[PDB]
Amino acid sequence: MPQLTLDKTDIKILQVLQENGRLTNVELSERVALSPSPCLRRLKQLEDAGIVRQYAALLSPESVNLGLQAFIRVSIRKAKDAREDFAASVRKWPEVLSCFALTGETDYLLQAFFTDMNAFSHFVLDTLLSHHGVQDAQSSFVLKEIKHTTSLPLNHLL
Amino acid sequence: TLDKTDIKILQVLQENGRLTNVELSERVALSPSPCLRRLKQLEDAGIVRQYAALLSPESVNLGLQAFIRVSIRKAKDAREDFAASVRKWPEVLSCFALTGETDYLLQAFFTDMNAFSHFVLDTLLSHHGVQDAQSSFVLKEIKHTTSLPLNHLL
Amino acid sequence: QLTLDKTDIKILQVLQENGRLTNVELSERVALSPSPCLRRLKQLEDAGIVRQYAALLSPESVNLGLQAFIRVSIRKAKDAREDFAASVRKWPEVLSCFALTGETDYLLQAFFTDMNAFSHFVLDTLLSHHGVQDAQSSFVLKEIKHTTSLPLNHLL
Amino acid sequence: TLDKTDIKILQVLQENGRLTNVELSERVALSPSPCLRRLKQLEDAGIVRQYAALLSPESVNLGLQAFIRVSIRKAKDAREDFAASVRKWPEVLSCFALTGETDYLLQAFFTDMNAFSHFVLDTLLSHHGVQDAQSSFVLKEIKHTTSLPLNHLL
Amino acid sequence: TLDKTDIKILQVLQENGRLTNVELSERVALSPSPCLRRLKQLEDAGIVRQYAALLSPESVNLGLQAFIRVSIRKAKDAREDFAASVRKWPEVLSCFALTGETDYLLQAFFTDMNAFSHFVLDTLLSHHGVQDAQSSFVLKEIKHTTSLPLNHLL
Amino acid sequence: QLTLDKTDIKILQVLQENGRLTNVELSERVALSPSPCLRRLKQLEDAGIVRQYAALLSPESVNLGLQAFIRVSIRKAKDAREDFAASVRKWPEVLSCFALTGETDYLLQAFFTDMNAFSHFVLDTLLSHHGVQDAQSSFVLKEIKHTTSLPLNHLL
Amino acid sequence: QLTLDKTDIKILQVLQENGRLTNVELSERVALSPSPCLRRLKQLEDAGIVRQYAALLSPESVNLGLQAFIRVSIRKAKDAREDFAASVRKWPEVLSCFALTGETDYLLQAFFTDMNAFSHFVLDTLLSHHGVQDAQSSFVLKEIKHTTSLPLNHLL
Amino acid sequence: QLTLDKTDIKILQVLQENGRLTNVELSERVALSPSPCLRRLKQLEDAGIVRQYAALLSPESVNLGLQAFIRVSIRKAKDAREDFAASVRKWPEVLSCFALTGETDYLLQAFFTDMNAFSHFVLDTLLSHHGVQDAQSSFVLKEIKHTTSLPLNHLL
Ligand code: MET
Ligand code: MET
Ligand code: MET
Ligand code: MET
Ligand code: MET
Ligand code: MET
Ligand code: MET
Ligand code: MET
Ligand SMILES: [Ca+2]
Ligand SMILES: [Ca+2]
Ligand SMILES: [Ca+2]
Ligand SMILES: [Ca+2]
Ligand SMILES: [Ca+2]
Ligand SMILES: [Ca+2]
Ligand SMILES: [Ca+2]
Ligand SMILES: [Ca+2]
Ligand SMILES: [Ca+2]
Repeated sequence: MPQLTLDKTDIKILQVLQENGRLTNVELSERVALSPSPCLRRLKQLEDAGIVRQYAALLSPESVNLGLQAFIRVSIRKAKDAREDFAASVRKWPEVLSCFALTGETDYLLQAFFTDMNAFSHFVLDTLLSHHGVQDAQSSFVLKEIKHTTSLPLNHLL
Repeated sequence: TLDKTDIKILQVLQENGRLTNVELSERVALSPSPCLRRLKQLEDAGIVRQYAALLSPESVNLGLQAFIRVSIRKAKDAREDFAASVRKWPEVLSCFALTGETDYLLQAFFTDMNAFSHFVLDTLLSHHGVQDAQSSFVLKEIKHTTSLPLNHLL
Repeated sequence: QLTLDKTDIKILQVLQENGRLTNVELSERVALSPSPCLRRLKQLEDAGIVRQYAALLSPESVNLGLQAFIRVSIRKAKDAREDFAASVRKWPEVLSCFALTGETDYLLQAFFTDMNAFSHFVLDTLLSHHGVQDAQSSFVLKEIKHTTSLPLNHLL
Repeated sequence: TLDKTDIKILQVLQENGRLTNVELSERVALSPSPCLRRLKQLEDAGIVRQYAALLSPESVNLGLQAFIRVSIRKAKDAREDFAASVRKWPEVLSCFALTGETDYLLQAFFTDMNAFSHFVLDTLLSHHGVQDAQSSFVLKEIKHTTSLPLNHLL
Repeated sequence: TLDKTDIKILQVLQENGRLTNVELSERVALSPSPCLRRLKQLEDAGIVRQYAALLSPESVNLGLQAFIRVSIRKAKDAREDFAASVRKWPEVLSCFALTGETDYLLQAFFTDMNAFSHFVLDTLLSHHGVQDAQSSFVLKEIKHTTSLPLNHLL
Repeated sequence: QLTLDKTDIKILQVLQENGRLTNVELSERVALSPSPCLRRLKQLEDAGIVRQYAALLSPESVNLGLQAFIRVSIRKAKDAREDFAASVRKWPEVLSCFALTGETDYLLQAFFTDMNAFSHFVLDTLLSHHGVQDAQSSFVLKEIKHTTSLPLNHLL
Repeated sequence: QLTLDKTDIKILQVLQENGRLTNVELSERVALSPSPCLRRLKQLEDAGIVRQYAALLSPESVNLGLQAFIRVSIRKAKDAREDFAASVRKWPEVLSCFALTGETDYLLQAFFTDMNAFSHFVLDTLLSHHGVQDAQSSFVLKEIKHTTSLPLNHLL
Repeated sequence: QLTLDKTDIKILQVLQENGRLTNVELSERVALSPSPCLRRLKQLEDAGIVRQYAALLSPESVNLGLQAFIRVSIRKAKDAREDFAASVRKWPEVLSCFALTGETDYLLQAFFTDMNAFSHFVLDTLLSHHGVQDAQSSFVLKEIKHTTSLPLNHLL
């Protein structure tokens, strides 16, 4: 468990790395009041313990022409492995960044990104709705990004 | 504008953000000094907005990830207040104004359904701007990446 | 059907709340002697009025923290209805099951330890059952009220 | 912390709640005295909330089991007044604050539809904090038990 | 031909279907002789489709009056089979094809909720054509009349 | 709250279908003695069973081509419910009004000449009424069945 | 009123597809001399059948590449209906607008450059209008068919 | 591809409202000599900018007094989409059809003379089509606004 593996300073480590993910061990060492050796040791425990799963470069969709962030609610037909064949193909679609099996009226909620609405129609008509397992889709689109952080809260571990 | 090599840099760094300039230069088929100019251009051009360490919710005890469908009152100071308030809720990671049935969509994280209940009943719904909420929960993470698609730039 | 009296109702009304009372105690509550009281309580059991006595447990005390109310709708065949009802009775994590009016056709009441527990039940058991066409599940955030006790003032 | 015979006792009593100590002990591979202690602890520990006689709705003329979905208007203490009122309504057996479209969900019992109409129109819908109500009725009780699952502790 | 007096007739008979031609001829200001010519021509032109005795549903023990919204499976004949089956169900008084979410709306009467369940569960839902159903019940008759409006004809 | 003789039901069954029948013609459709057939109505109508005898007309024949079913929800202000009731009673075009269970609070069954007639009613009368929060109107495309006759075999 | 024959419906039908045709051409297609064709056409305008001659453009060709249908709900004020009507009429991007039956009270058809533009309109114009309670917007993914042409063969 | 200028748009804006103008009448309005203006317009037609000149009619003048906005759901079988598309294109009472985002997959604009006409269509042609799973129809009570004119100022 994290209270019997992650002490106060490790939590600050993940807090800083979550936000400035490309620091060097020494930059981080300066950031958490620690000698470069044990700091490195700690950041290695966390990476091997599964806590830090990935370091990534986050981009601006608008800058790379992606104007239309769509949240699509999908329902899967009662077929053999409709679930798994949908799941298999959703991982192959680069435009679809995330997919989740949700509670409620919808079975699946997908988070996608596209350039313009024409782009989106060809994907919805020719890929999503054309897929044997996909029974019905409902697409909504983002009008304003009020908030967007990859950072999880860690004060519950304290 | 940016060329096929600038698109290879971004594709690569989206997956391994911490990747070294030697390694990066190698995969993008460029020398160390010149390719490190592109990456600095790109960072200085805003294309790359942040470098982040992505964590595993299970590992840090956030075993409950929710999507909450919220709607604000027909008010002037309801819009900004809810926004200003969601920005200060660390449990709440993203928030969006959607088209369609619901006006706002929140994506947040919790430990247990108990943690959630206190948040929804004592923070969210008691916010003067919030008119109604409707929260669903993630049963199975089929796919989740922070990597944007870049083939359209080719 | 058994013809009930004022004392007969008081007995039920006592038993529903404290169902482990000794007959000596139940007799003194409802203002009766053991012998008569015992014959009543037995007549009330005989009649089918009392269907069972039950020890009621605290869900959180036994690690079930997540209480799901699940709206199910079953496939349209002259078999899915009985198969689903048959399976529902074999599922111990589901306590109640009701065929309802309105949008949802079936309503289930189920208890689980965590949300991950639910995910296995819904994905691997409920929604893979040939009869189940769709599910919509909610969760209890706060128990405002929960009694097992039926009202009996309409009999007086 | 509950062992194998602590759990089985709970299993036995959840079904046959009025057993003698002697016939309870016979059903758990335990002698009277030990079994009486293991039960005492379970009660003092909060595990056994109460012992209740379960009756038949049909038996006592209650032929209409309604599951009602009500929402509450946004006003100071509307939820507390609803809660406190629903606790003094004997026809209402249980009431839960829920995730999803509905704010609340009651399970009520009535002699017939006329009885229901009077409750809904002149007590539920007339309470100040009650904004809306959607009632549905049970057509067939496929399963009903009070007995919680306990095989997760084994 | 539907001049004022022909409407004064229709209006009166809708309310008092049983009225004597003497009394009818009096309320519409006509000698009996032509009042009986006019009415017969209304009876034989189709206008008056039926004279009917309207009964109190509670009086004959049918307390439960339902409104069911039914959708037929989209195949061949199903539409006709559900139609013809609905015509042989005496508890179903009216059945309309409506616009909107639901495809058919049924008005039906029952003795009690138990009588309703048998019907929904063993007839309505078990009919090969019926895809699904959604039943709502009448808590109070605010108004009910068989009299059409006819002012527009004036 | 009772049950009547086998042919006493027929009296109601016959009258519901042919309501302006002569007691002579009635006594011939129920196998009842001539004048004692008038005696039996003298017990039914003279009780509460028969509420009214009415002339049922053809909507199309009197120009009423459009029959709407309107789902109306009511504002929760002080006695807004009786206000609505008080007004639906006065609107001739609205034939029947019921307080339903489910999503919508009230259901109205109305008749109109054409859609323009419905617009004026909906905009200028229904939705402009102080108690009416929302309305949701659906129209009939085809009358599969319509009888004013109740089932009476539950009484045998 | 006018009495339209097969020649006159042919006039309107040709004009509906080809609005700009020369009077000589029009008369050639519709089997009439220029002299009366001209009269008959002007009779259809003066009558009110021809309400407007218009050139219809391709949205994409004018960068308006985002067509939205918007379902709007007016709050219950007294003037809310007319205020919204008035403001709707001044909004050029909103081309048509309808009081519909059903769940939605108003249906709008609008054209925008792209979602950014759409966001500005909903957040800063539509939802900030005092009489507007709610907005549920959808977009066109594929234009299967779109004509201004009405069917007129029911008049024959 | 052609670039549009301040004058070019005026030609667009004027034509959109007054479609049947003569070339002389258009020239003396956009600040262009008759000869240039002639060509420029033909290049806009040829460029796809102006897609069709139409005479627009009054529904109520030609007895089409029921405007239905229909929401259809297509059966997701083997290319049922193309079939519905191909037959929607033949149905004259249907002027427009769109693949929408959100609850419904399709949205139709239809025009009828009355409810009888609508019934005949929805029951015996639309819902009897093999690709059509569900249909949900509404009707306009009031046209607040209707223009064919697109906005063009975003090009200035
Ligand atoms: C494959 S995810 C299933 C979700 C489930 N039916 C629910 O909404 O509760
Ligand atoms: C005919 S395409 C239908 C698209 C679907 N309604 C959506 O929301 O994505
Ligand atoms: C907070 S912005 C809400 C937008 C609205 N849901 C729409 O569909 O237009
Ligand atoms: C009375 S608590 C209401 C909870 C809220 N409707 C939700 O979905 O989270
Ligand atoms: C049985 S006719 C069905 C009509 C369809 N529900 C509509 O609204 O258009
Ligand atoms: C399995 S019984 C289903 C009944 C149906 N949902 C109704 O509303 O009447
Ligand atoms: C106008 S009474 C409304 C009753 C409410 N719709 C219910 O379902 O209980
Ligand atoms: C602004 S008119 C609203 C009409 C309403 N939606 C109905 O169905 O009757
Ligand atoms: Ca909404
Ligand atoms: Ca809890
Ligand atoms: Ca999990
Ligand atoms: Ca809600
Ligand atoms: Ca009743
Ligand atoms: Ca409601
Ligand atoms: Ca487009
Ligand atoms: Ca944007
Ligand atoms: Ca009209």
